[PDB]
Amino acid sequence: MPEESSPRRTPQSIPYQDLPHLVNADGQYLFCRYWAPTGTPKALIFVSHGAGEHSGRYEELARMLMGLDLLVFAHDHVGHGQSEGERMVVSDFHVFVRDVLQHVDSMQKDYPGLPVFLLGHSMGGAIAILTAAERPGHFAGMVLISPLVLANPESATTFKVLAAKVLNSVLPNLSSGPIDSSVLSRNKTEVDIYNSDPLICRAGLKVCFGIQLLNAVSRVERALPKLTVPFLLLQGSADRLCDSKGAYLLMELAKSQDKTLKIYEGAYHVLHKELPEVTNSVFHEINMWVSQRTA
Ligand SMILES: O=C1CO[C@@H]2CCN(C(=O)N3CCC(Cc4ccc(C(F)(F)F)cc4)CC3)C[C@H]2N1
Ligand code: NA
Ligand code: NA
Repeated sequence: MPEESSPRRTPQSIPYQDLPHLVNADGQYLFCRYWAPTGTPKALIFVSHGAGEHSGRYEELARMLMGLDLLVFAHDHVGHGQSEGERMVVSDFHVFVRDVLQHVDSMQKDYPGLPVFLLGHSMGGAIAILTAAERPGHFAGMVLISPLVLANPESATTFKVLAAKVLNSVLPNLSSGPIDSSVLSRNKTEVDIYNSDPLICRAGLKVCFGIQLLNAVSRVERALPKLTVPFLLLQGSADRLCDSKGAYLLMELAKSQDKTLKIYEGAYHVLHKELPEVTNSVFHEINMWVSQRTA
């Protein structure tokens, strides 16, 4: 008699049968998270995390959103957190978009007739933009926290040179240096928390992944005249990872009739984990913006 093979486990050795999950189009398990209110939800909202991190870092934001009667849902992108895949590797950037759409489609089957919002930070913001641009008119709104629209000019040069070296030769292990944690936030405790989380990948960015981030930036630029979804864009003026010029470009080139930008003077990249004055404002602004569009 044939027997079933050992249960599929996360990269941290936890069986997926003991966790909320989804199998993507490539047969890879994605770890999922849900924060549902006690009553009938007013709307659904997918949270899209950034490069190297994972969905567990959105606990406080998600609880605030759930407190507004929204059903919040997320998954760790392939190659991240508790999902399967080689760490920080993606065959094509569109895999992330495809997987967000599968999860949104699955949730809309269980909760039909509800409006659906997107919330994305950094690389997750580029994913949210590309997701909304692929389905014009489908999403009720998008909340972008320091989205990857334009990379820091020095880093864009570094990866364009590295991409040209691997495009011309075979160098599978080539990587840049790691993301300097000190530029993430002026809140030193949040920098320390980022440096202590075992689910965060703090290795140098592989050049193949850098190529997909260059693809994301190029695709976001081409998508902006197709973008009509309502959005709230939050950006720090001293962001060394996602250049603030990208936020101004998004405000200018998107076709959206409902677009708002809030600049946080002197703030770094991770606005929802910045100094308390900034973080409290970020939570308040997202609460007001989503409340106004779910009433
Ligand atoms: O809470 C956190 C923890 O710290 C995280 C660092 C990486 N973040 C990102 O998603 N990125 C995206 C990639 C950026 C670096 C980069 C590299 C290459 C390119 C390009 F030139 F190749 F396109 C673009 C940006 C840094 C910010 C998300 C951040 N959020
Ligand atoms: Na399949
Ligand atoms: Na419903």
